[PDB]
Amino acid sequence: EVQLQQSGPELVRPGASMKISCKASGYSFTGYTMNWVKQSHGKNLEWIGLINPYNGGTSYNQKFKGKATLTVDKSSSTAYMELLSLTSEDSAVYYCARDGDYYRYGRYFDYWGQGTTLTVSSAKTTPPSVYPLAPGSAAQTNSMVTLGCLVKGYFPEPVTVTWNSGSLSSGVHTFPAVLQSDLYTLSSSVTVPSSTWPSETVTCNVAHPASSTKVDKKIVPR
Amino acid sequence: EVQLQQSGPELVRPGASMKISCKASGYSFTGYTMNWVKQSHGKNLEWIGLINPYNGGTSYNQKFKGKATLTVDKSSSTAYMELLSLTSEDSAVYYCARDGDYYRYGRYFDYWGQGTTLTVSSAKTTPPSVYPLAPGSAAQTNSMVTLGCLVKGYFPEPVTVTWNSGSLSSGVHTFPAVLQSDLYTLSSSVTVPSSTWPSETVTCNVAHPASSTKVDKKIVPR
Amino acid sequence: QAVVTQESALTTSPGETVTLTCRSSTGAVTTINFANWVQEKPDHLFTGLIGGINNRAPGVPARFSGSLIGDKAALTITGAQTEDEAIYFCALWYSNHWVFGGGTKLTVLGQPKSSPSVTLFPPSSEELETNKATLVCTITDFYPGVVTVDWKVDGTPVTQGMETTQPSKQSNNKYMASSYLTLTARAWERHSSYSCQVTHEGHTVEKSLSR
Amino acid sequence: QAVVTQESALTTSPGETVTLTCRSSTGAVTTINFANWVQEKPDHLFTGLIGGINNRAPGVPARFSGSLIGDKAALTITGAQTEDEAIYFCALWYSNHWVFGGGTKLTVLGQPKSSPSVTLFPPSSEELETNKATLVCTITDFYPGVVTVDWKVDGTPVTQGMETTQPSKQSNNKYMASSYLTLTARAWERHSSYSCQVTHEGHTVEKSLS
Amino acid sequence: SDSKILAHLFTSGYDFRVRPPTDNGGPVVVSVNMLLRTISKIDVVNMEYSAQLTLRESWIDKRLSYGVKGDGQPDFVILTVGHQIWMPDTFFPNEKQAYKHTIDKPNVLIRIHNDGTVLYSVRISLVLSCPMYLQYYPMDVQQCSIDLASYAYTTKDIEYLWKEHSPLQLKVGLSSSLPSFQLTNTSTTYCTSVTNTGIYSCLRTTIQLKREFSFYLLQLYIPSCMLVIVSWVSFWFDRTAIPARVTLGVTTLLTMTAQSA
Amino acid sequence: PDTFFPNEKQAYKHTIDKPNVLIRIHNDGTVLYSVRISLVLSCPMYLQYYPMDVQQCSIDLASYAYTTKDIEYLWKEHSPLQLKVGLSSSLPSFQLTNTSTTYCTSVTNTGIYSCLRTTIQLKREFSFYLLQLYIPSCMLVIVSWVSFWFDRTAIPARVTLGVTTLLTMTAQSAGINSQLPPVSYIKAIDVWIGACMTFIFCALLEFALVNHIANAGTTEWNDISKRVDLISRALFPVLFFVFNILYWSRFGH
Amino acid sequence: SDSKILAHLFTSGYDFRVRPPTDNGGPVVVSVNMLLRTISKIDVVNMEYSAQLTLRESWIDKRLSYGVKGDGQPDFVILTVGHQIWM
Ligand SMILES: *[C@@H]1O[C@H](CO)[C@@H](O)[C@H](O)[C@H]1NC(C)=O
Ligand SMILES: *[C@@H]1O[C@H](CO)[C@@H](O)[C@H](O)[C@H]1NC(C)=O
Ligand SMILES: [Cl-]
Repeated sequence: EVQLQQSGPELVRPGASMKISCKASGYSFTGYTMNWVKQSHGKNLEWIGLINPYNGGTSYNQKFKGKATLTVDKSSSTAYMELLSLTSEDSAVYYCARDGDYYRYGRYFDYWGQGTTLTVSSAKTTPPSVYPLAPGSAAQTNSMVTLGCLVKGYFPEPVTVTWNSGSLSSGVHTFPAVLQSDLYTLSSSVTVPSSTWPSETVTCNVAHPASSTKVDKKIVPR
Repeated sequence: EVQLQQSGPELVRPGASMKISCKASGYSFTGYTMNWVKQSHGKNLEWIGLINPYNGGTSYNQKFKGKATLTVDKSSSTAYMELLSLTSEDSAVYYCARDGDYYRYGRYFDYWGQGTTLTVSSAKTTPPSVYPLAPGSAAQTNSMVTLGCLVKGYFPEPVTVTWNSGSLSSGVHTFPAVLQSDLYTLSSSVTVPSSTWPSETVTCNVAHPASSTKVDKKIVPR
Repeated sequence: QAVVTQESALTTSPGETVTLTCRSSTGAVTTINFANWVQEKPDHLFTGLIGGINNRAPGVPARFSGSLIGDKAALTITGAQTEDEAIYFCALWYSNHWVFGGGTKLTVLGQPKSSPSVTLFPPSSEELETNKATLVCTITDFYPGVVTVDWKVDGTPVTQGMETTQPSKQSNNKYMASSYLTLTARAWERHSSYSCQVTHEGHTVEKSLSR
Repeated sequence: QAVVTQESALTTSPGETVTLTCRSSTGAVTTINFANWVQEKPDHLFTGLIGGINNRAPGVPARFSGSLIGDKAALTITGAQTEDEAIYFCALWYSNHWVFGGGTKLTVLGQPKSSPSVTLFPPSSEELETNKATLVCTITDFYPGVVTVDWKVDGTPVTQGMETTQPSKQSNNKYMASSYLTLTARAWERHSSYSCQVTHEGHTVEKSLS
Repeated sequence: SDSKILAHLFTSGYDFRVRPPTDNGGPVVVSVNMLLRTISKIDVVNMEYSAQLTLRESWIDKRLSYGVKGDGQPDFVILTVGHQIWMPDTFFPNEKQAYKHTIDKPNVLIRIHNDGTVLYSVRISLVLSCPMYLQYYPMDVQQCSIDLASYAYTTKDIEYLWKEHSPLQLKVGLSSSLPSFQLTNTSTTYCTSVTNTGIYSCLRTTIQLKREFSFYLLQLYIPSCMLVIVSWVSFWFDRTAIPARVTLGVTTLLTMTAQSA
Repeated sequence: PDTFFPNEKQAYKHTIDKPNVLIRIHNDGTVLYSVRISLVLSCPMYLQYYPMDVQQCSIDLASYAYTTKDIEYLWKEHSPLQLKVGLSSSLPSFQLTNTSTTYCTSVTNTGIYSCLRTTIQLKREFSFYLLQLYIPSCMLVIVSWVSFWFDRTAIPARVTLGVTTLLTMTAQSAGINSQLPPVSYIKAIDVWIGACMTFIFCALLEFALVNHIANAGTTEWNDISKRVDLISRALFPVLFFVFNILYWSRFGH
Repeated sequence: SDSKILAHLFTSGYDFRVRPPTDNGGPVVVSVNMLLRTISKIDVVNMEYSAQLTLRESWIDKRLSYGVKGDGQPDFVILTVGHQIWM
């Protein structure tokens, strides 16, 4: 089988510049041209450029002329992509996709890498502010209740949210982080029998290894 | 010996389109180019197009530009002619005629097919109307009495007319049909001794396979 | 754009020599016209005879021979046979084109010339109820297969309402044809006399009736 | 310069046949557009399917087949499987470069459709002293994962100030999402009542709050 | 008539130096048909073979459009001398030597259809490079190709496509034309590659050549096998029969030497 | 006329001093056009019957652009093809047997084009290949047989004939080879060489078998040796006569 | 577009027979790239070999400069027939 292992995830500040790697294996490297695809949240897949390992020839997208630079080391069978003058717009996941034909451009995608997540933002390391999310003015209780825990304003990702130090391991919902400008944020849910609360204390455990912060939050609803 | 078997006769309605085949045998099919000739009643023999089985190249009459399309399947050794936008004018018999020279256009007709009768009429299936015909009053005897049937207004051909369920097979004459207002009309005649009429009753048997009808008619003198 | 003209029909005896011609309307028939001659046997049988530059179809008898007599193409049969009795079509090659002619109906006498047996039939009483009258003129047992049918009503030839079949060969090598006269039933009542006139080999057979 | 349009999302059952289309804004998708189809499994997995003139990636099942139905590119799956459930992107070659489409979220039902359980949550007073208001509307256990979300807070129409996360695959293969609200502290007291409605499978469900 | 039409086309501001217009700014699509007449002079030493062929190109130039389907004008007009139209700067990447035929009139044909479709036909004599490998002599197989692409115009301006119906047409007796080889299959594929100057569209017709095994069988393998077998029957002869074993041994070896030469 | 040569691989006009073209314009408007041309035409040849073969080479002639609607080619009515005085003898390898002028008008994808074809028929000079190869090999096989009629005890007699005959046979084969062009398919000349090579080889091997069984000195075997010699005097001439019938009836066409 | 530019270059007094201008009167610097396609017909008797190759030369001719980088004009223009430049 073949593989396209890329570099690990990176975190940089605006103005700086880094380079993503993509080590090829399982085939004759100089025979297949490599594509590079950018996957951002706000915009769809933005194809960058391609490069022939043999020729060394490159052809970039007009949108990214100067933004990206494709090089290649035949000895280690690796393709490189350097991104210059990084801004907040360049925050995305970058893939390297192989062309399918042998020593000729067939214009079709073959194998892809696992992807490299590049996050660039001029925000500092910020501990999470945890606030107990709870039901208010509930009409009725019918043998079920849902409890929340809003983890608002932290950087960088991620956070490990558990309930009662890992005691509650069933029906625990953890939503993907949706971020405001300069601040990352997510919340969580949980499913328990209705009687065990607030007769029994539930606790939202939030840990932020980026700031070594481990805060437990009780729930106090009327 | 060689043979050029074409498709069986077809019957379609105006606006439609069908395709005639012409299976070759007894020679190297790709070596001789095929012609197509249209034989209508109103007009003389009209040459349609020619096609080279090897090249696939075609040459049409200006009269049939778009009306006809010559194709060829080398594997089954068969030439095809597709007729588009069929009208009442395209009702004729179509032949495929082989050119005589080996891998070159010799401009001379070699072998012909058995012919393919294409009938294109907007008429619906109509049952025959049989009328008896007998010699008028006076002017009697002379030669032996000649009788007959008149099959008027039917569609489509053919109709089989026998006499007394096929007992009288002498003097039997079946004239070719004539279509008026899209309905075919045919008459058949027989000759019998004048001494055996009208003492002995003879009856014409008229059958129409498409109409599934079999009408008998007894001839009575005026 | 261009019309090819042949003789109507020709008659010859076995063993003799007959020549069929093929005239072009654009002028003299040159060698770039590639005169083709096609024979049509009855029951829609066709086979090529002589074609293109100087080519002959496989199996074509030696008695068949082509030439360019005068300013038109010619198909000469030296030593005619009984089976040589058919319809012969000539085709001429115009640049990017083919044009067939009217065709010549060649008759090789295999039996003595016979006069046509003509019988005319009046409209049936059942048919008159449909406001349509149809006269039928049957032409049987004549040879060669060339006839000219004319209709006359009250001493006048009718130009409209008539049609005659093409002469088809019988079982006894003679030919047969039929002719119809279509009229309205009310028209059949007013005209006292009707006549069917048939012409074969310069002679005329007449059949009439009056109702 | 050119926009490639795909279907939002499509649903199909195992064994049946589904066709994903890919429309061009410049006109009909010709052969010089070199229609490419890319499959995206969850967890950022990308497999190649059909490309260029008539090319196929190694190991691509026979059920996958490309065509040019109408004036747009087509990806037809004849005999759908459970593992064919992913996001399918179409890429077209306009002149010198490629342009991807919105991507179609094909769902192959391995389990019957589930109605979403939605409950809205009032903002805690702990964060209200920061003059910030964040109302969270959680949506759990719905199948498939296509959920629209509208809010009727204060006046019935809403314009802006809302963010919603994509459906996340749970352990029980049912999908889950949430929708937040961005307001000031002044909005909480002034606005009358609350409403967080979500529409799934054509079925709308609303919740109340005061 | 025809001469009057050609005049009307080139009286307007027309520039053969300018690429034909496209409906959406896309590339000019050139449909290519290829006719192979002869394959000759296959050389394994210089890695080349000579091939004579007829090239047929087709593209759309709306500037040359002079008519509709239902008009009294001829569908297509043959371009006369003294008038240049834009033509693809097509060439043969793997050609080492190539000539056009100029005896009497040069062997080119250009047709301008009414809708603006141009048909370009030309006879060309090529001497193409074909790297061959003889490790499996003589039971080997060779594949020779004819690459075709544009030289100056990149993928944004010109795009080559094999004709939909019968892209490659061999001559009547081509398979028998080769003395040494027998071609089993011909194939038409694409060889578009990315270079340092840009991305150039390219076509590649490939012919596969197999060598005649039957000769070598009856000329080398069969006689040598029998020769080795004959050398064995000296073992079954007695030692005292010196003239028998000495003759067979030497005779067999001498004959084998002659075979190798 | 935009005339050219369809099967021409290479072609030149002669331009020494003034170019070698001639155009005459008659009063009626008839044009006479004359030109000297040097062609190198393709002519696929087949050597299955080497050297008793016959080759036919052609000169196709047609228009390139103009279809049948514009131009039509026709051979002149009187003497369409004219050979030079000593053309048939000009060829070292072949002898020209027939010349023909025919039409090769064909229908192509671009249209129907009128075409002419001059054809020459080539017979190879068989007298040399007959007498310089067939005759000595025939005599060589005959000489090899008389060793059967020789006694077993005459080792110098039978050994010499067997080896000498084979050595001469190889030399003849080598001489024929240079003349013979290298071709991958089997020729008639290869069959008749390999056969004669075998017959002479078997005649020598026969001696080895005879000398072996005789040497073992016991009369059952002593006398058997002669029996082998007796049947060889009949078997070989018959087998060779059978071969010639099969050979010449196969390559007699 | 391109044809619009090429004309403008050769409307001014231009001479392909004249060496391109230099900032300091120095020589014209030609950058050379070489692509070898085939090596064949190596001859040891005649001390020669046949080689087919693609030659790429590059120099700067300020006379042919038709634009600044930040304009709506294409980075490069393909030279059409009928226009000679110093080479
Ligand atoms: C040509 O023949 C080869 C060998 O049989 C085969 O692999 C190839 O697929 C063939 N070409 C095509 C396009 O069918
Ligand atoms: C001339 O050669 C041709 C070859 O086809 C042959 O048909 C013809 O009979 C020969 N003429 C004669 C009689 O030598
Ligand atoms: Cl030696």
